[PDB]
Amino acid sequence: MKESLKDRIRLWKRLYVNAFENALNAIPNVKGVLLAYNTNIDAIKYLDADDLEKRVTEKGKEKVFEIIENPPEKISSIEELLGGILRSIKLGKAMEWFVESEEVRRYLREWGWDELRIGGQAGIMANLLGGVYRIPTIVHVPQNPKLQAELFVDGPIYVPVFEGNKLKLVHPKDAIAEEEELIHYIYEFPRGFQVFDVQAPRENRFIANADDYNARVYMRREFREGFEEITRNVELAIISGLQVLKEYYPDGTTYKDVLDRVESHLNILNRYNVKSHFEFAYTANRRVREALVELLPKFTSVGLNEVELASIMEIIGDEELAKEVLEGHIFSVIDAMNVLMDETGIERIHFHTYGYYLALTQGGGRQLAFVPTKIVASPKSTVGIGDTISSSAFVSEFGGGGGVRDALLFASLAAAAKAMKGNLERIEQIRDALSVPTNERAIVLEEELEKEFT
Repeated sequence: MKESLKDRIRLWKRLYVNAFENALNAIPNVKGVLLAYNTNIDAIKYLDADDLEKRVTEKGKEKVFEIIENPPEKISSIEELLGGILRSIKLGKAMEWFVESEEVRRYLREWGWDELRIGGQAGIMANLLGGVYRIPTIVHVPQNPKLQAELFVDGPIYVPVFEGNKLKLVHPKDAIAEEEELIHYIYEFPRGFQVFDVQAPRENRFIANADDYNARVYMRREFREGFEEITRNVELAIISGLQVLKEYYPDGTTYKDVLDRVESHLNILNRYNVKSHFEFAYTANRRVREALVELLPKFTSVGLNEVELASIMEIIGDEELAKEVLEGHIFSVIDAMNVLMDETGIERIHFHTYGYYLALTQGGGRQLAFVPTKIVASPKSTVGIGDTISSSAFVSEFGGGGGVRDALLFASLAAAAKAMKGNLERIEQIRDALSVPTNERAIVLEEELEKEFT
């Protein structure tokens, strides 16, 4: 190893330790955070071969196998549910099909699950920001039956309820309503899982989505009528869930009907000087994707990864730039971030990928912050990591936590800790991530930025 790398390694150890201290001191000063819009139930089943074979045989094995070769890419029957699962196994391929049949939803609920956890970006960040970081959190829960409300951990997590004409903030378990279970059924299998003659070449999962409400970004009454009072209780907002929007729905409504309501919410946030952060998850519909870019001027900040930034370059950049961004080639990523800032005038863009983060901020002219991250070799869990990174940097920076780079370092530690441990319970546990080595390939990469950027 070059001695200059030994020196940089020692400098990054001290920056990481100080950034963790700064985050612990600044996070308690965050008055509150608003999380919207997507919360659901994730039901995990670890597939059993004998069970799955019996269920295929009950319904007609030949009908099921016809579906494997001729997939409907939607679920209207139990045979289509079973055929989709077996196709996911055969291809070792992540798949999600929507369940458009109430009879199949009854079959899914009866079949059950091994593990239940909160789903949706708003919901999982409620458990992290409120449960682990102890930031007072108000979360949008489109449908809050008992099965949904029990999945929130203990802590300062609140939902709004109307007491006649007055808005109260209560724990979700104290606001159970006569509402739909919004369940995403997740069928997991390992490499080598075999039913009949079908064998998985890698681990993967098939998702049966039984959730009509987050599919169209349903907003409950308390958020449509109490939004201004809710806004008075927070300092920050993180907005997610709009990636699902379609241009047209069968009832004749459009994506713009939803985005008009989001824009009204952003106008209220900005009137109260709430700092807002948009999670620009992959939006398959190109027209909605363009509309979301046109909405970014009303946000303080946006977060995205290499897939998400490449996707946006397909509509405001060029195909060659998207291809380079997808591989995380840093000088193309930087160009793409400046293209997005030029297009929108947004104050802040947080890019995260394997090995490093960037933050581009508009201040005394544009500043670029870079950190090498901490990679966990074999993570105990991979779910919610991107949202943890984006939300953790945003709340510690705008919470007063040592500046832009320090907030990125804290997000790197939170991501490593969640990966090491599977599930976080207390913010003190993130200290254990300091022992994860800093990515030395990314440490050395910063030398290329310094030569380029005097």
